[PDB]
Parts: sequence; structure tokens; C-alpha cells
Amino acid sequence: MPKDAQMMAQILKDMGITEYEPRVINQMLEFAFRYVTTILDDAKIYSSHAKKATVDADDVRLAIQCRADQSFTSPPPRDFLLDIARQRNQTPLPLIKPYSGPRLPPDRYCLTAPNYRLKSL
Amino acid sequence: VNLSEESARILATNSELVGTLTRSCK
Amino acid sequence: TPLVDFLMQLEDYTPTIPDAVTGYYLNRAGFEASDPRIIRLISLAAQKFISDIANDALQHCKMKGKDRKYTLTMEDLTPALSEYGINVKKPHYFT
Amino acid sequence: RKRLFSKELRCMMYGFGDDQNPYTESVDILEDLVIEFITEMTHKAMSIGRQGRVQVEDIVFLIRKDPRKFARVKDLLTMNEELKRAR
Amino acid sequence: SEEQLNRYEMYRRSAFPKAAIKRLIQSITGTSVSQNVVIAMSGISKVFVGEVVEEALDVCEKWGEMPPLQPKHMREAVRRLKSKGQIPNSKHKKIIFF
Amino acid sequence: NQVLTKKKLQDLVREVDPNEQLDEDVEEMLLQIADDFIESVVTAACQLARHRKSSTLEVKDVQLHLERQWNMWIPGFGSEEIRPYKKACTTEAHKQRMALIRKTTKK
Repeated sequence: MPKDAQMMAQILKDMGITEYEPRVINQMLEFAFRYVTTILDDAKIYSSHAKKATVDADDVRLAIQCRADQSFTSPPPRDFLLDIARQRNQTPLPLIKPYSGPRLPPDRYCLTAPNYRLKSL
Repeated sequence: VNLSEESARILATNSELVGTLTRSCK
Repeated sequence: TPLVDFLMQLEDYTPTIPDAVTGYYLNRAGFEASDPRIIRLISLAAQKFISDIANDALQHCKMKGKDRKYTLTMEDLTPALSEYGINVKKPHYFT
Repeated sequence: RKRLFSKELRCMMYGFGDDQNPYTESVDILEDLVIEFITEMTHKAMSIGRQGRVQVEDIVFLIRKDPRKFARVKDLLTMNEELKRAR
Repeated sequence: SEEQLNRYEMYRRSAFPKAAIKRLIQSITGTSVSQNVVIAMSGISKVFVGEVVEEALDVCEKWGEMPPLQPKHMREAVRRLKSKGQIPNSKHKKIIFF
Repeated sequence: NQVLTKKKLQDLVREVDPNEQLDEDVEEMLLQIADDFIESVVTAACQLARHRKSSTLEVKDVQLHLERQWNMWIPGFGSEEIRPYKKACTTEAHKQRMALIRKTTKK
């Protein structure tokens, strides 16, 4: 147990994870090695783009923020889900026809189709 | 000496035939 | 269409991946494969994908020169996977 | 940068059916494709094989991408020996 | 005919000069290359130009235009070649599994 | 102040297959997609310019965002000559720690 696998069990214990597989700590160290060597990948591309010698802290600060949109994109925020809902929640509920049998969407949104197959010649 | 002067004659005719006028485009 | 005329060249072929293995991984993907020629086409297309990664790793090993037995070490597979969309990054020397 | 392939590329476009007088902004495009093609076949060639530029790794990229670049590099390496055998 | 013989002359005799590509590659490596590298690298780039112009004349024949090649047929030529993997970019780390 | 005007978009469909129509549900979505991506490019190319401690957006940092993320090389502009490619700046600490993985493995 290295000092960063001894600290990876502390992080999962600080969460609600008391019983985990022992393969998890080997997996959470490969993710933590792939992440810092992808940030420092982009932090070396940005140091050469500004034409400097070393990798300063403002390069790593940009490399963190410029890959929080594609590598770790988020579920939509609460201020956006409220505005999408409150215009959807204002149209009234439609009425129901009395006898329509199976009630289904139009035929281009359902999965009912003639569903062919090849002639096994 | 024959290889040195005849190499530039394959390229000298490649500046007389093709690309007489220079054009442009919008 | 080329996909039909290729399938006549598949009646003499038999892939390494069995039909029960491929026919199970299509079941987790969302359908039960009824025609057993579709199972012989997704297994061949996935056998060809392994047979180019394991072949680019061979030519990566035969380009470092040792000529008796070729070991599939991670040093030959990791550059050979990056030509496709598999980017592994394994650590060493955990401090 | 100036254009190092302005007069040579006009002969080549005529060689593949363009015109005797191509536009200037079309040779502007093709001159930047070639400088990137030689860069993106040398930046990837100095990691394969060794950290040099031996031509035994230039022939690796041409297979499994386009067979015309491989069938036209085996002709330039064969005909180098048949043009030193004649001397 | 009399234009096909002139066009076949330019298809074979045209080449990038070896005195400039050896200057161009050595500005990327740092030290030195060999003559059999420059002979091959000057030959692949002629195939690559012939990969674009033969395909940019397919863009022009598809649309309703004539043989003079506008840049509209040339940006479309690089777009169709890149979607078939022909144009290599070693700065885009691609990912196939999602 | 709109950048795409539904006639340049219609010719973009006519150049692919001339017997093809889009719906107004698709046209209103393609317009949105274009504008949204115009922002995505600029919001992540301004930070490349301001990191170079400059206040002008050059073409050399709209290049680096499209190549690295969107897989787009726009040909007809030209760059400066690329510097000699540094291959491996492997440090001494890695040269001595990796010389301990082999020392335990074979000896």
C-alpha cells in the first residue's frame, strides 16, 4: 500500500462507501493517474502556445477549466431545468377520446413496423 | 556533366507552358 | 450493394468468436439476433478489429531491431491502440 | 512564411486535370495542405521505430490508410536501384 | 490527342524540389535526414496532391460548375477526405467508445 | 444581427442532395446549432489569446481549439514554420525510478 492508496481508502470511507471490492482502489488510482497526465498534457500545449519555458500555475489553471466541458460535462443546471419545465407546465392537459383501443403515438414515433428479414436462400 | 544540365530542362519547360496568366477569385 | 455480395463470401468462413458469445453481447445491446448470418458478421468485424491491434503491435515489436519469441508487452500494445480510439495510460512506480 | 511551392504545384494540378491556369487562392490551399502533410507525417514518424527519421517507418503509415501511397513508394525505392545499375 | 499528351507530360515531369523538402524536414527533426527519406517524402506528397485534386474535381463535377477550381471545391475536398480518415491529424486524441 | 440567413443554409442542403427538404423544426435547430458552436469556439479561443497576455484574437488560437477538440484543419491560411519537435524531456527522477523497476524484475 503506497501513500496514495492509503489515502484512496480514506476518500471512499469519507463517502458512504464502507464495503467495496479490493479492485476499486486499483481502479481509482488509474483514473487519478490518467487525469493528472491529461491536465498536464494540455498544460504543456498551452505553455508553448503562450511561448514560455516552464509550465506555470496559470497554465494548469486553464487546463483544468478548459476540460471541464468535454471530459466531465455536467447534468443540466437547476436554473435551466426550471425554465424548461415552467413553459412545459403551462399548456393544459388534453382530453381523451372515449374509444380509441390501444392508445399510442403516431406511427413514426412508435416501434410498430413490418420488421422484415432476409430470405435464407 | 550530362546529368547536371539536363535536370533543369525538365523544369524549365514547366514554367513556360503552364500558368501563363495569374488569376484570382471572389 | 456491397453488404449483400460480401455475405456470399462468408458462407465458407467461420470466425473465432463463437455465436453464443456474440449472440449474448447483442442481447445486452438490445436485440435477440434471429438470423445467424448477422452473428457471423458482427463477430467477423470484431475479430478483424483485434487482428489489426495485435498485428500493429507485432510490427511495433519487429521495428526495434530478440527475434525469437515475441511477447505481447504493454510497451507494444499501448502505441498500437492509440491509432484507434483506445487511449490507455497505465501508471508505474506508485510512491 | 513565403510560398515555397507556388510554381511547382501549378504543374501538378494541371497533371491531374485542373487547368493550365489555376486560381491563386486554390494554390494557396494546396500549399498549406502539403506543409501540414509533411509535418503530420514527421511528427508521428519521430516516435515510431526510434527518435530519428529513418525511411523504414515512413513505409508503415502508408499501409492500412491508403494503398496508393504504398504502391507508389515501392516503385520509387525499386527504381533507385535500377537507376544506379545503369551507371 | 494533343492536350492529353501535354497533360500526361505534366503528370509525370512535375515534382517538388528535393533541395527544399530536405530543408523542410530537417527544420522539424533537428539534425539530419537521408536521401532515401527525401525521395520517398517527395513522392508521397505528389500522391496526396493527386488525392485532393482528383477528388476536388469530383466535387466540381457533382455541383454545377466548370473545370477552373474555386476554393469552394477545395475546402470541400479536405472535408470529404477527412471523413474517410485520409487526412491525418496527430493533435486530436480520438475516442471510439462512448 | 444574425449570421446565417436560411438561404445560405438552403444551398448547403442543395449541394448535398438537390431533391431534399428540411422541416422548420430542423431548420430552427440547425440555426441554433451553428450559433451555439460559434460561441463555443470564441469562448475557448479568447482564453488562449488572454493567456498569451495579448488583447487581439489571432488565427493561431482559433486553430488550436478546432484541431484539438473539433478535429478541423482549415487549410487556406498558413502558419509560421513549426519549431523542431522536442521528443522526450524525460527527467532524471524518472530515469532513476524506472531503473528500479527493472532492477527488482531481473535482479
